[PDB]
Amino acid sequence: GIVNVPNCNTTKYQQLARTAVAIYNYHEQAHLTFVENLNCKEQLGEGDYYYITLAATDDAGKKAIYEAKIGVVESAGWTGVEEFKLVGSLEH
Repeated sequence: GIVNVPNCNTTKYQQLARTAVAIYNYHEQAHLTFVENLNCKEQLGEGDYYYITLAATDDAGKKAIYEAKIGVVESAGWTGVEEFKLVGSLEH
């Protein structure tokens, strides 16, 4: 459901762009100044997130707990892992 945003220089999308610029400026120690938006597309309400704690054994047979955060956008068939962390050992 990606749709073209017809007017992209309203306060809502200017705010989004300025927030993105601020985040980039913080990470990259840059000094960008937002000017204006050129095009904008939006896809609303289609992002699903799953937080799964699972057990898994490794090549040596040792078992452990993992936490995974998974994003799914069904319309695009997209499934992506955003986090996959080892949490704790399940061996006595």
